[PDB]
Amino acid sequence: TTALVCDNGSGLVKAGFAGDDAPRAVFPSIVGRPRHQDSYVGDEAQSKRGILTLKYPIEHGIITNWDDMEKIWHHTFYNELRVAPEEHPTLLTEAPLNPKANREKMTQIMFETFNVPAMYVAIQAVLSLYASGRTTGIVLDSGDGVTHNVPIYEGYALPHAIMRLDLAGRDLTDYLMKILTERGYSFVTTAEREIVRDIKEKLCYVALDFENEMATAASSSSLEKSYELPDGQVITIGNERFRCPETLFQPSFIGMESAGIHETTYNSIMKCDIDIRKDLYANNVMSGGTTMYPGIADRMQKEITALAPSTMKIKIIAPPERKYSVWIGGSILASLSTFQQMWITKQEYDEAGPSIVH
Ligand SMILES: CCN(C=O)/C=C/[C@@H](C)[C@@H](OC)[C@@H](C)[C@@H](CC[C@H](C)[C@H](C[C@H](OC(=O)CCCN)C(C)C)OC)OC(=O)[C@H]1CCCO1
Ligand SMILES: Nc1ncnc2c1ncn2[C@@H]1O[C@H](COP(=O)(O)OP(=O)(O)OP(=O)(O)O)[C@@H](O)[C@H]1O
Ligand SMILES: C/C1=C/C(=O)O[C@@H]2C[C@@H](CC[C@H](C)/C=C\CC1)O[C@@](O)([C@@H]1CSC(=O)N1)C2
Ligand SMILES: [Ca+2]
Repeated sequence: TTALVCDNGSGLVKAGFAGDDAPRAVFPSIVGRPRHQDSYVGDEAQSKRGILTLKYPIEHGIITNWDDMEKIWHHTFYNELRVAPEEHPTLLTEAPLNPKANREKMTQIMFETFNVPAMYVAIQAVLSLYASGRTTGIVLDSGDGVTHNVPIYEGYALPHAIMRLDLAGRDLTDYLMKILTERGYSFVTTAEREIVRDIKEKLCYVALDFENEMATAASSSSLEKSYELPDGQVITIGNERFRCPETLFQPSFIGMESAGIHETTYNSIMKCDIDIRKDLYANNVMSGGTTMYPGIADRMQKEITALAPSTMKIKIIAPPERKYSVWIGGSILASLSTFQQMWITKQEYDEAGPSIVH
């Protein structure tokens, strides 16, 4: 009777059991194959990253390689959670604006390949909102491969008001790699990309005011931090710390014509019924690894406040567990009494087929 919750991200799989407070398994969403003259999945491929070429079956939150996605799900059930999938209801997650045909293929594979007894697919951002104890709010979900603004009213996303930025954590890593390369370091390989990811996570932050932070870094060493590389060389960064994530608010830093995440948040709220905007402004929930930066919630507060009506009460909620918010929300929902009627059963699939999932 124990359901499974699998939150499949562009970069990381978060998997576990409904009712747990954290995912049992968190591993890279990769399939690795030998570079030269048979497959490795997840942590397997990370170990052998040196000798493998890596594929990510999910791009910008959307499954694009179904052969390798099947390998991921098989690995999730059999090697990480160590379950027989035919014995467990399985809650899967999907990105906002996931194409309807993709949801159908997810459904077909769960029932026909893994013979699950029941399953469901929920939108990631909605689950994050639930995990914060809300059914109304606007979620900023930013992961490794995509960022979305998702306004939600009384339990349900408002699809017409969703906004999408094809920029998230991996882009920020790649930008810092570029900055550090121009300063004379060599960050090229897959393992080297991972070093820069770690630098980013450990030392980058979002400035409250970019211009004043730049002025400070130009006139003082007070913002410098150092990082010891694996070969023992020490790197010092100052304004690189906040120029990297500034890209979220200024996508032009990496050549992108898109609006920044503050403008997409505002534009999302402005797409919603005027009568519910007060509730959205007061319930901005941040979700995903790329919202983890120190300063990001305060900066969002400042930027939304500048855009919004004078008298508007604005609140940014940044849960400490938000690297895993989506998963936690799925764990709560899949263990909820009210949800047990909502599972798609094998018996319903066999009669209606994949279309059943809408
Ligand atoms: C998923 C498909 N969907 C859209 O895509 C819509 C699915 C509808 C059919 C409902 O699914 C039955 C949704 C809307 C569910 C979500 C409820 C979430 C999980 C959470 C439940 C509380 O848990 C916390 O608050 C955790 C706090 C952690 N600190 C309860 C346990 C105390 O409430 C936010 O709503 C409800 O059941 C009622 C109940 C209270 C308001 O609505
Ligand atoms: N403390 C941190 N500061 C900044 N970034 C972080 C931190 N921790 C994790 N990240 C970043 O978050 C990303 C992974 O987050 P998450 O698991 O939410 O994404 P995902 O679900 O795999 O991707 P997506 O939601 O885009 O499909 C990575 O880019 C990682 O570098
Ligand atoms: C620790 C960890 C973080 C992460 O988010 O990992 C995911 C998954 C990973 C896959 C290859 C990597 C070598 C394997 C495991 C790292 C998993 O790619 C990422 O690191 C990529 C590359 S750099 C970056 O910022 N995103 C993100
Ligand atoms: Ca995600």
